[PDB]
Amino acid sequence: MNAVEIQGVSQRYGSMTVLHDLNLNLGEGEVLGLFGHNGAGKTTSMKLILGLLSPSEGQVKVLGRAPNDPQVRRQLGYLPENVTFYPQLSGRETLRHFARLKGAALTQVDELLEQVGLAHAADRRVKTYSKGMRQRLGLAQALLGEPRLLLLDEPTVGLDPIATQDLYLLIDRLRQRGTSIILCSHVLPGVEAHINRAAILAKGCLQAVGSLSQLRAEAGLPVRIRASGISERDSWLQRWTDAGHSARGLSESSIEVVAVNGHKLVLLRQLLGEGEPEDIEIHQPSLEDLYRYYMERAGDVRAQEGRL
Amino acid sequence: NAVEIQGVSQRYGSMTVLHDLNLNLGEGEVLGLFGHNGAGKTTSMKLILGLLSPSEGQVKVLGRAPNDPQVRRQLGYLPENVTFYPQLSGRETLRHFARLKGAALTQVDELLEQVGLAHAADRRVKTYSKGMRQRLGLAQALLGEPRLLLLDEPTVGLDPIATQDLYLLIDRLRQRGTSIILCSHVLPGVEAHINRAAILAKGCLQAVGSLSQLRAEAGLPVRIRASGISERDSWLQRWTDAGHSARGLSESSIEVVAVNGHKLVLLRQLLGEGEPEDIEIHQPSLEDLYRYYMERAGDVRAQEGRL
Amino acid sequence: NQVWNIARKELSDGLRNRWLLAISLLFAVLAVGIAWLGAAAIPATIASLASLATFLMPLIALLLAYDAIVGEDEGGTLMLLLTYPLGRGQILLGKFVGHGLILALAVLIGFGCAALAIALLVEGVELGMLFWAFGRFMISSTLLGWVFLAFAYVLSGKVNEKSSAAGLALGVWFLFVLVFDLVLLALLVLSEGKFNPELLPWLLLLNPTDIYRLINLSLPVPAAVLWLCLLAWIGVSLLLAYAIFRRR
Amino acid sequence: NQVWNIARKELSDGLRNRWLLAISLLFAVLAVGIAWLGAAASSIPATIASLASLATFLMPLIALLLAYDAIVGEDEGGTLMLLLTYPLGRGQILLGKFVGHGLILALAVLIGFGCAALAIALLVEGVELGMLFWAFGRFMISSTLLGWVFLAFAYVLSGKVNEKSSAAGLALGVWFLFVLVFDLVLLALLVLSEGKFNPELLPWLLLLNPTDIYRLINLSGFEGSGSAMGVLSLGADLPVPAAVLWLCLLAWIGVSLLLAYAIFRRR
Amino acid sequence: QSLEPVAFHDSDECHVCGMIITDFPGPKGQAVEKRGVKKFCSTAEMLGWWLQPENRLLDAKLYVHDMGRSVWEKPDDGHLIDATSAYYVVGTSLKGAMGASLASFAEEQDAKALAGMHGGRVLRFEEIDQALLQEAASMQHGG
Amino acid sequence: APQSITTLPLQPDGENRWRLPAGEYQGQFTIEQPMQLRCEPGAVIQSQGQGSSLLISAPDVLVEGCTLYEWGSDLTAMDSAVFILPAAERAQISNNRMRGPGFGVFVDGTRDVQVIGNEIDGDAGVRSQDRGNGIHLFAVSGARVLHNHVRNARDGIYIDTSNGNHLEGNVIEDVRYGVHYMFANENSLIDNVTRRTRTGYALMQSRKLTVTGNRSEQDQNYGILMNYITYSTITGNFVSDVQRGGEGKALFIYNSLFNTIENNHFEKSSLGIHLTAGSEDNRISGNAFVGNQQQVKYVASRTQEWSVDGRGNYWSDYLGWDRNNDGLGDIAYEPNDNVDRLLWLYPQVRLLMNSPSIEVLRWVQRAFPVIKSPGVQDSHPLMKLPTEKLLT
Ligand SMILES: [Cu+2]
Ligand SMILES: [Mg+2]
Ligand SMILES: [Zn+2]
Repeated sequence: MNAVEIQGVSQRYGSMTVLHDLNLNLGEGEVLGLFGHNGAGKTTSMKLILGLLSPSEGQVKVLGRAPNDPQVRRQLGYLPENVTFYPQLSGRETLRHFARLKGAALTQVDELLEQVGLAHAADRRVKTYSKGMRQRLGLAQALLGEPRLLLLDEPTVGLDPIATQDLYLLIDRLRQRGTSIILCSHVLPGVEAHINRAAILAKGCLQAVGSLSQLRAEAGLPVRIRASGISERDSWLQRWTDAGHSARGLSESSIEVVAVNGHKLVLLRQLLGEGEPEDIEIHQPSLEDLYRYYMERAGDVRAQEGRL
Repeated sequence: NAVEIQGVSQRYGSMTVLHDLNLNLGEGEVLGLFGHNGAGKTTSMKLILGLLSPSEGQVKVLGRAPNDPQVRRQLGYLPENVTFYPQLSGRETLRHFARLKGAALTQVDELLEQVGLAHAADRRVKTYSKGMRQRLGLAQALLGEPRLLLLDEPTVGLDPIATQDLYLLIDRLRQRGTSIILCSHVLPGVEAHINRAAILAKGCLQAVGSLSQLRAEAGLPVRIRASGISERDSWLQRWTDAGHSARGLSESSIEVVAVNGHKLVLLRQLLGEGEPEDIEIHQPSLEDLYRYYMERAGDVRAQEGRL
Repeated sequence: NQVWNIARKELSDGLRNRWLLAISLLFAVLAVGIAWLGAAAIPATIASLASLATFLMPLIALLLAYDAIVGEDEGGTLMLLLTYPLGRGQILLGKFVGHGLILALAVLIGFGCAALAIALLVEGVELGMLFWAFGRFMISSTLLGWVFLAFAYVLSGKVNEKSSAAGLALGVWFLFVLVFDLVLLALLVLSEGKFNPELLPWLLLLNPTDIYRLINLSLPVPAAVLWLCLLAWIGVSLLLAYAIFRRR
Repeated sequence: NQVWNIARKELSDGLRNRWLLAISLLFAVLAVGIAWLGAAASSIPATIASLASLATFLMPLIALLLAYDAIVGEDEGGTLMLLLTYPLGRGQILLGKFVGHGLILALAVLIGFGCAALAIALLVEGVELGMLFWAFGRFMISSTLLGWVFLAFAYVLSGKVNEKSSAAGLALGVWFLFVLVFDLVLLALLVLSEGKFNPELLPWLLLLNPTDIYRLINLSGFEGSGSAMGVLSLGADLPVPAAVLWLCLLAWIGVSLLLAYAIFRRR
Repeated sequence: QSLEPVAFHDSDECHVCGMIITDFPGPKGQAVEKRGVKKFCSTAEMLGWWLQPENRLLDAKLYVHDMGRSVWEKPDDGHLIDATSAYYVVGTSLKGAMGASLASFAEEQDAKALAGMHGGRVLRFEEIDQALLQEAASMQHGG
Repeated sequence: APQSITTLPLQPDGENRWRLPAGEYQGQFTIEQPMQLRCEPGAVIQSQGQGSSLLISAPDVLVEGCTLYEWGSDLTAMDSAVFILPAAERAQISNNRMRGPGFGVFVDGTRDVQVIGNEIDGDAGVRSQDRGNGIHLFAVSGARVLHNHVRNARDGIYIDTSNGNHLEGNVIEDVRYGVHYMFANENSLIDNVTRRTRTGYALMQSRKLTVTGNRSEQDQNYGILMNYITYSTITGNFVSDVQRGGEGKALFIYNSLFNTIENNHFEKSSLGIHLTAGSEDNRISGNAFVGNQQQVKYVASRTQEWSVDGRGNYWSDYLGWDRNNDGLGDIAYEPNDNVDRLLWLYPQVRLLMNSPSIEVLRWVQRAFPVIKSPGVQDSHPLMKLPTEKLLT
């Protein structure tokens, strides 16, 4: 069972094709992250999964149906970016307005205002809300009813650093129930800990898709294997050169080995089976470093030392 | 010494919204100010800029007074969100800020090529995105060779290639000798670039130092995340009975928290028994450190899904 | 029905609009101050009340609904609302019901306090004619307001920014209240045989402010066509607003 | 100087306002249209009291359209808090906006009354060019001063509010009160009392309205008919000379600018 | 329908003075408007009505009597010429109904006949103005 | 046609003075000798319905107290009730009751005739085109018609070319015209009362005459109609509530060049005063234009000052003040706008008359006086009622 089955779509406006041969398959409990920089492929694929647009050269199958059926949208939350609600209305009255449209019960309103932490700011106007306070309200309408698919377009802008960790903690409680969601951020560290598979895409096409273990293995990107607690410091330090690495032989009881990540990390037992590792530390390449590679994989030449 | 906040206890309305912080900032370091409930993220930001009067204590920016015009030509402030002047163009908005800060007019055409805005220059600011106004808001901050940057969330609404290039530009300005304050809220992501964090909460400045000093002053375990294991529930029934909190994330992918003395003997279990395809070992990050120091002072942990 | 669930929002949001409640108070004060100086100093005062409600009931309708579609697009909730189980017709028709009952209440506080100043300051007004001449007045003032409500949905769906919506809603208010009749007057003064005298009553049917006064002055046309021509101004312009809203 | 460097912005920001250029061309095509009707009827004291009535409706309107969002339009736009971290004071970012918006009103009425004089010297043959230059020289250096009053009024209602949508409500309230409500409350005070409320206090109430001091300056030499003044006809009962009427127009600037600075100093 | 001069009845009041038209001698003007015909007790009262600014723009045909083919005490309805192309004589001693006596003619020599027979001057329709009607009536019914 | 000597008059005094006893009579009668005949109250001299009932041909006749009934109706042969020949100079017709379908008192060519105190009920069924005149006067010099009561005649007191005569205190009810004037140079009429009449006062082509103190109660469509009157004097007239049946004009000035119109009272009509374009530059000062729905109708662009010697008229809708405590107002009063004369010049503007643009155009004239056409204004209008005695 798959929530979203984007099956060979090609979305165009006029003679230009703004989204070319997209082919996705979101699972039943996975957290997918669409990331887009230059083209509107991130933005248009948001509108394709919702009923906002129509596939010009393909089809999408949200929950096994058409994307615009009323049985689909009653079990689909969506939080758009920079939404500013009705400022003369109230916080509780906005959810009570939104619960009537999605057909949810009104007993879920007093829970979800408490569930996002808006109980102290309920029964006040939306114009006297902060930026992060409106994001708590915008998340709370996405959780109305029993949603099966969430589309969080930049969910944690302007939030508290505690509250953004609890928001993803609410997410990881949701996908254990079986609600596969879709994240769309522009801050890439921070969402790499809770994403299940990335969907980094260029201007038109989809560049790469898969989990973070698959993207670091496919895209050859440097890893940093720094390590303390050294056994004997000489023969173990020199033997990385003929293996095919350039290991920086630090003197102060630490060994830096750079690699190519085909000889992956610890490979089988070899980095650890000598008997005395003594508190190694791993600094793997982030989601952000993979994202700059796939921008270089299709056009988009690197800037200078400090430009942008 | 670039920024010397000493003994400041800012009160207004006899409320004492800031209380007894001593935040000395070096001449090449990059500080990070993070505040959650208390207004010390906002008030102490204003005290450095000189637009607030420090009650009961002194602020010495650049060795001089914080409201002197000779030091305001050596500051740069990127505010929170600035839709500047929607009828002016790109060049004429930055030339306007060039005349006010006393910078030369040779800088304004070479900053709009430095920041990626020359293709969108000589175009009206109402046709700018939020990413382009952040690009323009940076361009007035680097205007006239500032000795102290002061950024208020410079990466909001900004695409990730230009996000990385901003910190690469910050890392050029650190080597040139300009101290930078990165006041932000997107803490996973800024910790790879700051030099010293400054977590302040409920007015009182809780902890200040580098990340290695923050992990030293707080006994926190290392997180070991391993993907590609044989079965999910074959390992999760073992670390929980070993006293380590371990959840699942995918079909075959788990994370494990250590106690830093049981990291290695549990790492013996990974390689020689049921070999996976990947292992990640994480230090306690800035996100984990922020929730420790906040819970340590006044704040209480919420429930499992209550925020 | 979700045409009513989105109508309850626009009642609660429109009645807390501080800009509307200032004008609806000023409409009720000036309806008393005309009725005070029309009694102490009933068809003679219902014509001056018709000129008053031709000023302000287009102004009340355009103050409510100039930011109905484009004000929700700028707020970002319009893209959110289309992902709900809701057609584009039910958003527009539900806003028309919600904004419609606001100025259907603004004439009940407007003329409800004006007819109180007539029934208590004439002493011999023959009130059997009052409850039929004001019943025809309150109904025809809502239908005038519902035209400019439907005019406001046309200009909201066309523009892309909230600042240029008020620049067109002011332009619609200038054109349909006091520019269309000044260019009727202008043709007569410049020349007499250029324009037919008989033709001019028919040309009042191209202006809902002019059809509003003709059903408060009771003429080559009958009365019943003017009621069916004022309702035709609602039904074409709402259908025009629905055709614009389906092309965003 | 910093006051001129921030005036060069507002001189280049008000001239790109399309709502200004509509209602400043409307001031030019009406001041020609009034002066053309004053040329076809000849007369002379009616086209002076009507041109001064035209700048009563429009020069407060162009001034309040400019500067209602001068302070609070920068505060919610974020660019005011940035500007105080520049080498400036609060007195330079207010007087600079007054100089910058003041030269627009000095140019919006030099276009208006400039082309109105050219629709008289080229239209009515044999007009006195000494009397034309003196009357329209008095119109130019007094409609700026009426404009600079309502410019300084708009800085008061920009510093007081904290939302730009509420500043436009107050600017519409100031434009309605001083232009066509104070002329009607004073009329209704004279009608309902039949001129027997106070026979000596009531001419001094014209000085509490800068649009009426503006009309009293330009209607000094050309009284002419009596019915055209209306509520202005109490100006013969004011014992002050013409030079004090200039000084009461300048005092409406200086008190309502020092109030505009004292409000902005505790913003 | 403005082309038809309607006939006079005995119960026909003037438009201005309102009294009975056919109780008087002299020519009797009338004005067909094509929306409703209004009649006049004398031709000088019609020309006093015509020179008002409400009726300068009014598209209406003016019809007076032909006194060159009629007896002056009882003019027949009959031949009723257009009043713009007539030849009014003025200043005669004849006693009209309301204004000065303006005998209307169509042939200009019979207008010159009555001018020399009473001491008057022929004048056209466009030469008639309100400075002349008040001057001629003061010389007739004055002194 | 018998004579008055063919009756049985009992002489009270032997100076040709007779007294007719009570009892009815029959046929027409003729006075040929100067007989000062009086009558008992039962002297119903009822003719049969033909001929002039009481023809008078002798001078110095004191007809008193008779009661005439049902004379003829041939107005061409002048079937009157009291026919008075030109040779019957200085006749007095005192305190008589008349009921018949022709002329009540027809005089012609007479001098110093006195028609005093009579009650002349004209008709009920004739269409007010053949009822005959109430008191017809045809070129009389010296007449004195005083305090009569004419009801339901045709055109009331008709006067044709009669030079010097007074009309004092007579009540005229339910007629077509109240008082008709034709070429009556140097006339006078004081304190007359006209009720429910299709024109209260016809002033046609009569110069140099005095119209003073007259009252017009609820007349139809024309209060006082003046055609071609010069050097007249209209002082103290009370014209009230001229309803339609014209739209109702309390005073209609048509081609009247010079006359002083002072101290009048035009009350509750549709039009207070209609001033035509030909009638200009006459002294109109001191009147009271109260309660009229539209005060002045003046379709022109020529200015017309309505205040001689600095004193103007009282206007009910004058929204002005008076600071220096004199009787005069301080601001001038224009009774007409420019859009108030577009309605008269073009009747199709009546459809647009309730529009806000018309209400805008009324305000644009008060703000921009260049578009004000020169109208019918009066500098220094009155603040209080000058006709404080005329409301009684
Ligand atoms: Cu007559
Ligand atoms: Mg006075
Ligand atoms: Zn006539």
